Amino acid sequence: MKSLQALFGGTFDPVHYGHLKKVETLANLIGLTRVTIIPNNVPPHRPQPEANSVQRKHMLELAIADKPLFTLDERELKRNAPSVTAQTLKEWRQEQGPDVPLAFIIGQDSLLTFPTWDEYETILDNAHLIVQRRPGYPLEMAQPQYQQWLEDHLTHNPEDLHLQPAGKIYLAETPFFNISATIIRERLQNGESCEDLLPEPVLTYINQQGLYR
Amino acid sequence: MKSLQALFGGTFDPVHYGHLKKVETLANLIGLTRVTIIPNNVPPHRPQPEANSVQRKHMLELAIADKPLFTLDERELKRNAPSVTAQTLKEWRQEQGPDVPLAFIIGQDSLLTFPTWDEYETILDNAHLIVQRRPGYPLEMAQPQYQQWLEDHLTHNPEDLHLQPAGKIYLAETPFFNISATIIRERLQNGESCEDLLPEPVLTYINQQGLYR
Amino acid sequence: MKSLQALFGGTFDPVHYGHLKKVETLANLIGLTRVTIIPNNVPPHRPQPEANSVQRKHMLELAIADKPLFTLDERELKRNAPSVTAQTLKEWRQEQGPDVPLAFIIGQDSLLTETILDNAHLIVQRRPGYPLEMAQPQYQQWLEDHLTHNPEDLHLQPAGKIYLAETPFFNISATIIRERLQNGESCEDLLPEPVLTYINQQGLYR
Repeated sequence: MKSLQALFGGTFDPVHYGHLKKVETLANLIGLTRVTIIPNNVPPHRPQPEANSVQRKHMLELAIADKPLFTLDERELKRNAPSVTAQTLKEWRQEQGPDVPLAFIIGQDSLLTFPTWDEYETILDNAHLIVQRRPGYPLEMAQPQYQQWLEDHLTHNPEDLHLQPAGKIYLAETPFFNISATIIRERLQNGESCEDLLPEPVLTYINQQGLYR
Repeated sequence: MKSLQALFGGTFDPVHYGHLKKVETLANLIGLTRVTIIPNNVPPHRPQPEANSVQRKHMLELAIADKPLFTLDERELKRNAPSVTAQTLKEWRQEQGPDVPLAFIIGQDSLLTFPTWDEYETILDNAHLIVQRRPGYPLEMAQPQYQQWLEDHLTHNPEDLHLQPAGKIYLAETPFFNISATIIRERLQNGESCEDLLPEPVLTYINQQGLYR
Repeated sequence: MKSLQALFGGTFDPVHYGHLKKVETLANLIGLTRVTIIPNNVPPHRPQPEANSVQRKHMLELAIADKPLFTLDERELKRNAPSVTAQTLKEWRQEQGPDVPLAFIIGQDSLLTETILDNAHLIVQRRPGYPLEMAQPQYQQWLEDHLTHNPEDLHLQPAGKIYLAETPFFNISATIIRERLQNGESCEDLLPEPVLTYINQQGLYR
């Protein structure tokens, strides 16, 4: 087949060392050669991002430019409709064919709340999902009937991600970084340092555009 | 809150790749952005170090100059008294404020003998302690009554070190290095190579000052 | 004692990021300062390598040339006989002294298929997601007899232990590569650029 390509969505307001280091650390224990970052647009019934749709692309571009691992996909920024996760993967499966392995990166706490999403049953039909294990927290699913769904498709063999097109779930041990897009905004609104949390190109973009102030 | 600041003490005679690489591997999996190296002065009842207070400070300064992670604290070298751990941590909690998170880095073999250390109860009051896990050994505490003390304050979530001022104990996965300050002093008195165990600035300083010969 | 010196053997046709990335990850977890790459010549009873003895040396030499962790040993390439693993270990023990720790790196399923522990430890590259199961229930007892969880045992003793090391997963093998070259798709994520360039010069795996 072809090489496994992982997808990684998020709001990215702003992208930060958490997003990048956690995934590139994943790529070294899973053999990820490609990682496509899909920045979403937040549905209107949720707080909308501070940095607009353009700036978030600029901040991502600058942050990814010297990392060949990552490659940026702006479907959801140019999409009129609001972003639905299982819908982007239907497109990816549609465009990339049925035999290329696809993987979607989500966090542990988004696996906990996972049968919530629109069309949860269709995600594992069109891609694997890799789960960023939140250390220290238990493995507990919300409703003990799709706790069975989890160990049915759970696997500890990373070959399954490369040798099959979809259907499995891998749990990956990632480092901890005490940084989020909420942590960042607060230290800037108060004016404490941020060069340890943010790529220098992006922190400079933030200060130029006057973001989070 | 403010950045978690973690303190790391020792004699450092000389500092070597054991100290640095073990802690900078810690920093990547715990989110440590700053680590303050506190070299101690050995109480008179123990063999005193070969290299004097100045050379040990120079050797550290040379080793740490290009690593922003580590900052050096010479309280104990300029102190008249003999170095007591729970006394330095009491200074740090006082000077730094009661709301900043503090951690103290120690090895596993030093936590087994921990209620041996003076004021073992004052440490968890003012700081967290991060324990360097000696691989291949069990977690057995000396007197199975404060084995309950270990499991009372143990935590497997590195958040607690960041989001709480003090009180927890985190066990960290470290690499093994077959290098120690005793090993080095012998390999120098015997005259076999050391550029794999020691930063080249520090090994050059030692060869210039003629230490361990 | 002296430094622990690990030996790492293989065909290396071609050498690739898997061989190297996997071991340099090991070295950091075990404290390996030196790793001697011992490419083998295959005994005639299994399929022969594509690149001859020279090209497989050059490719290795280009991979290892700016990695101080690895040094290269061409015993088995210059050897008249075919290579016998415990014969290389016996020579090393002889030249090196009885006091210097030695370890031999092998993959898990190559351990699935044996007298190493006179002269050296064996560090086994754990295929992730597969169990520790030995075939014949007498050297499943040999495994846990000499199993060790303390990397000290590899650095403080000259042999006798077996260390099972967690390694990363890389979707690359020499077999994967040969086809992706004969099929004509990229390999720069699987193969060092000096080595991949060497392969296109010599027209290897095409």
